[PDB]
Amino acid sequence: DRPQKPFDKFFIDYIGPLPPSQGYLYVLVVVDGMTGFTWLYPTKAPSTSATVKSLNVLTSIAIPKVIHSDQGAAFTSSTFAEWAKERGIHLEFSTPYHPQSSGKVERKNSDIKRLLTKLLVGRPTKWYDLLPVVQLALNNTYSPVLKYTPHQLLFGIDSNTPFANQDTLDLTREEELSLLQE
Amino acid sequence: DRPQKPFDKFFIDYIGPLPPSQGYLYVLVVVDGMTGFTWLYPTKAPSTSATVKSLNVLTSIAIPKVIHSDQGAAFTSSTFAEWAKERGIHLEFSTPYHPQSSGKVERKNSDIKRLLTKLLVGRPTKWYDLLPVVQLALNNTYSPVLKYTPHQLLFGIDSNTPFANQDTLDLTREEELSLLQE
Amino acid sequence: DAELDQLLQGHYIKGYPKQYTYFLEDGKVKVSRPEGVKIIPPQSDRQKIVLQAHNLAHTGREATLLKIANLYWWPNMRKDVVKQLGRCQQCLITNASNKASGPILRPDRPQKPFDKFFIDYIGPLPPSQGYLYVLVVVDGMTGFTWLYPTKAPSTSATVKSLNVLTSIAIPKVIHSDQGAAFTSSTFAEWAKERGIHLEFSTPYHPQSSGKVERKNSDIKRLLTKLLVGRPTKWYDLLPVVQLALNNTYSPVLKYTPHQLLFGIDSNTPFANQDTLDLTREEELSLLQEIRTSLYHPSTPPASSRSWSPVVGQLVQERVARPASLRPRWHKPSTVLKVLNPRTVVILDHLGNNRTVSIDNLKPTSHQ
Amino acid sequence: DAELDQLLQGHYIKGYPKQYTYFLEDGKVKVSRPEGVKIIPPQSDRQKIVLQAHNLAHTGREATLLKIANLYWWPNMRKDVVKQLGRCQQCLITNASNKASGPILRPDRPQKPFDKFFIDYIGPLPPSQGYLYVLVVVDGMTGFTWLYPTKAPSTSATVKSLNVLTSIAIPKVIHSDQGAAFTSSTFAEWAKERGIHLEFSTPYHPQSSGKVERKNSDIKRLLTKLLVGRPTKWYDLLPVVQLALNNTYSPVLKYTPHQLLFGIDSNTPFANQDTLDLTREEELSLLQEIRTSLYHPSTPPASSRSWSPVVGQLVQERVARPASLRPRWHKPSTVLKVLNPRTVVILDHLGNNRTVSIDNLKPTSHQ
DNA sequence: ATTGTCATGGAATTTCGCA
DNA sequence: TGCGAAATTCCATGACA
DNA sequence: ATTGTCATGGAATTTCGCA
DNA sequence: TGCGAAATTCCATGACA
Ligand SMILES: Nc1c(C(=O)NCc2ccc(F)cc2F)c(=O)n(O)c2ncc(CCS(=O)(=O)CCN3CCOCC3)cc12
Ligand SMILES: Nc1c(C(=O)NCc2ccc(F)cc2F)c(=O)n(O)c2ncc(CCS(=O)(=O)CCN3CCOCC3)cc12
Ligand SMILES: [Mg+2]
Ligand SMILES: [Mg+2]
Ligand SMILES: [Mg+2]
Ligand SMILES: [Mg+2]
Ligand SMILES: [Mg+2]
Ligand SMILES: [Mg+2]
Ligand SMILES: [Zn+2]
Ligand SMILES: [Zn+2]
Repeated sequence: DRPQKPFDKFFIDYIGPLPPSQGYLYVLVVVDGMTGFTWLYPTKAPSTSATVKSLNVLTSIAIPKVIHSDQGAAFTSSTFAEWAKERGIHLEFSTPYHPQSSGKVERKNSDIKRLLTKLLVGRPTKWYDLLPVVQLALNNTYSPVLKYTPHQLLFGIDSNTPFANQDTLDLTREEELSLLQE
Repeated sequence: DRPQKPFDKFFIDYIGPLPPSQGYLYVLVVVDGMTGFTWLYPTKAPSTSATVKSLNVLTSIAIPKVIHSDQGAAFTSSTFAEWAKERGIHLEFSTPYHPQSSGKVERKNSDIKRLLTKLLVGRPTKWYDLLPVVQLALNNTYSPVLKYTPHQLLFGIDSNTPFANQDTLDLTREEELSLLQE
Repeated sequence: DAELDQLLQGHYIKGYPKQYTYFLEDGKVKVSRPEGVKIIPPQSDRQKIVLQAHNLAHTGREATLLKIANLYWWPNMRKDVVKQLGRCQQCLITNASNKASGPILRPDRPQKPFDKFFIDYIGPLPPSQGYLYVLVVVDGMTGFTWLYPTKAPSTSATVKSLNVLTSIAIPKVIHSDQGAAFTSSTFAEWAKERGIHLEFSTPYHPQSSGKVERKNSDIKRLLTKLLVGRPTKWYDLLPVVQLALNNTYSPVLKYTPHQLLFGIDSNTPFANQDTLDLTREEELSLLQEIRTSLYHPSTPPASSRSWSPVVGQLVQERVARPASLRPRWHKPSTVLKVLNPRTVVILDHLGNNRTVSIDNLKPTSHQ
Repeated sequence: DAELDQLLQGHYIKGYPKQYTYFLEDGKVKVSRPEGVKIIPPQSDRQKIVLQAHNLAHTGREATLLKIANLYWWPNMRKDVVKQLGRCQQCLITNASNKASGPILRPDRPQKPFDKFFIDYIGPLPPSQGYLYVLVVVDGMTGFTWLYPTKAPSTSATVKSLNVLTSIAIPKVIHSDQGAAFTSSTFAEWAKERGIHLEFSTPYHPQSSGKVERKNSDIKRLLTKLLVGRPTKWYDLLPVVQLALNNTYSPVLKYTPHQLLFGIDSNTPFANQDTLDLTREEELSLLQEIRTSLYHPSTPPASSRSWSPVVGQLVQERVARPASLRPRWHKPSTVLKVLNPRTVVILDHLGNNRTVSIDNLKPTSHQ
């Protein structure tokens, strides 16, 4: 059997709705299944249109063999199916109410949802400007299983912005208080 | 003694006043003393200004060592003397009431005055347009003394417009009648 | 399909080397080559495959093959690749040439003054006394130049200036580029009335007018020096520059344009007095031999990858003013006649006969 | 005067050959030379004579001497001629150079991706969806290119586009020409905030950005081909062209910019499957050796009349946008430091320290 | 149915002045 | 019959929209 | 304080297929 | 061990405002 490789499978899903930040409400999360590399695209809706518009930017850099997602409406539409067929992308869906990904991807999506919350508190409407630095952190996060960051696995080099001093990823007692009020 | 050469001496004089042709009344006649080559410049007055303006065009092509003329006001002015001194041109005047030139130049000026009259009749106000072709005729007129035209003596080549069939240079009985009426 | 059928059972087919194991896998004929296992597509599918690989980025020969070689193999792949490159219209009209033009010709200097005039316009220039352009007339034999300031590069301004110039002598030929002032019917009438043959440079090729173009450089270079630190009032300097350049020595000729035209200097500074004791007839005799013994350059060596035009060859003319994101070359055309190794007549992209320089041509690639 | 006095009575003076009869005629010292009788002016008058002959048409060495030689002679005339040529300010700033620049350097390819970005703007282009320009970002190591349509070549459009790009990785160095968008203080702040060193090309020398400039050619060439016969709606084609060029083989490298960046093709047509059985760690190991063994060109042979800069040499900087009839070169300046055989620092014509390319320099003639 | 040109200044080569 | 230096010639370089 | 680059297609060179 | 042809490499050419 062929060893798992980058671009073999992209896991996509929507995070939201979120507080409005410069007119955007959702975040399309794309994770490479092998490297754990993450792309974050802000959208205004969890729609096929917004998904195609954001994946057209990603698929102008690299095209995955397979795109995996849940049975969300934006992904099971006939428009999105034609979009994937036009690019030779096989669509693969998890069973409804049974989200299936991978251990690496599950933990990666966990880190994303937690890391988004830690920086949402205090500035819940300024996360659009922070999406660039969030991707850098996620893609330069040391993976304990593979002993390499997603950046190193994707490019085969060390990054010019290593993230040794990482955050707690847990809400401090003060951030926890200023969140229940929101 | 040095043999006579082109540009050694330019003989200048004014012909006019003439019937107005496109706003010009006079003709400044410049003849090279050695070759007999003739330049015709139309002016609006026999003034130092008009002479300098026309000789500036000629002296931008070739500068004579000596300019010969009669004691006309346009030539004996201090302005024209300074103009000649600035270009290293020696001024040389004939005695008043004793016009002195050369046999070749005298006969050349004769041909010019006669050739102008022959084409003035019938079209006395259209001679400005004819000055180009008059110079070609004068400068391609065979010289009996030197057995070479002024063009051949100046350039050392034959002209692309030879003038074998020349005019009578005499007024026909009909041109003579249409001139006394004018 | 039938051709590939015999290959699977071990039969030999010309073009397919026998020392390879041709097998079938997943319904596709494959082969175990040193680079790896490649799919051998049927003959009927190879044109579409080369087209898809080329159309990715409209790449040339090697960059297209390297795409196809990642998946497929068949006898003489580049032959099918080059076949599509020569049929891709977008590549033929957009790609740059990689063959230089042949070595330039050095046409013989006109034997006599006034045999051929080279005329051209300089401008637009800073407004001086209301004038913007300069008509430059260069005698091909002598280099003697006349300068005429005009308000526009128009036929009327050309006629008025040449009427003054032709007062001194009429030229056999007047050479000019194909600008509007010189190609107008009015200018042709003016030249025919005076028995002057109008010679025209090939379009968009100022090298052909190089005689007067090179004089333009000296005119502007001298005007620039005289105007250093002063406002660009160049109108009153045109007579100065005309006289200065006409009496300037050419270091390779050892003569000034004035000397080649008249055989004797006028009352200008540093006038040569060598022939002062000779007569005018002896001077013109010495002048006629000087005009014939003048140095003349020869055709330079051709570059190692030049091309020369052949009758019937497919060539493409450079687009004159190509718009943004538009091809730089016209569709292929055929060479009708080869006038010289640098000038040809082609069947134009509009259907006409066009006389063009090979500098504005490229040979259509892939024949 | 006293020097010439001894020469008339037969006494020898160094520089004047004895085998000539030096006499006096019309109050001027003369000599009978093979070319004819020439006037020997006193030492005190020779500077003015060379100046008058040169000022006729601001001619160079030989064309000036040929004027003086028509009348005068003295020991080492060209030495006095060259002395005036080097002191004529109008000639020094207007004349073209006759010495080519030294051979180009081929700087080492960046060892790793994201070590150095080359960025530049293309435009203006035909309005497409309201966009006029294209920000082009080329990774120096891989050639992998990102395209960003903008409405202006502004710092704000550069920052907004690079913020999206730097979401994937932060580069060590960003190289760019000295356009307004990249030299603004706002752009320097944006780069310092992210730990990016801004490297700037020498002014008016796009060769230094040749990495991204050469990619600009391929972008426009592909856009032209895709727009043949269609209206120039290039906005929707930027993603297509970006993906197409990033996956286009370089025939000399045998790899695509995508492959040099990722070590494996994505789901694009004709994807290479050679490393399908290797693991990702084995793939990256093979990729790291490929990135080091890439072909690298060498400095070409210097042309037969090139010049290399030396500290302290008088050089002149090319004028950027020379107005009509204005000099093409600045006044002479001194080479302060030679960074490489193609780059120097000079004491600017305004008094500043300017880092310039020798392509925009000429050595001041006559020392 | 038409075509490069030539001023420039260091370098290469020749010529000059003298023996 | 040859030397050193000056003079001449050579010619690559670049710009004429 | 900084530096040319590389797709292109005929040609030159090497390699392949076979004996 | 060498041949003819195909495959590969070479690299001058030109254009990126
Ligand atoms: N570009 C010109 C230069 C120039 O670049 N010089 C620079 C130059 C470059 C290289 C060279 F070695 C020499 C040189 F002078 C020029 O000098 N001069 O004088 C021109 N004069 C007229 C025109 C308009 C030509 S046109 O547009 O009128 C053609 C109309 N029709 C022709 C027939 O086909 C249909 C169209 C352009 C130029
Ligand atoms: N001409 C440009 C080309 C170009 O010609 N390419 C053609 C080209 C030619 C040769 C080559 F081998 C490569 C190449 F791309 C270009 O590509 N790009 O990208 C440019 N980009 C910006 C500017 C403005 C520069 S500027 O005016 O802003 C300078 C302001 N200050 C600087 C400091 O000193 C004070 C003035 C010009 C260009
Ligand atoms: Mg979902
Ligand atoms: Mg009088
Ligand atoms: Mg023109
Ligand atoms: Mg021109
Ligand atoms: Mg730029
Ligand atoms: Mg550029
Ligand atoms: Zn194509
Ligand atoms: Zn000067």
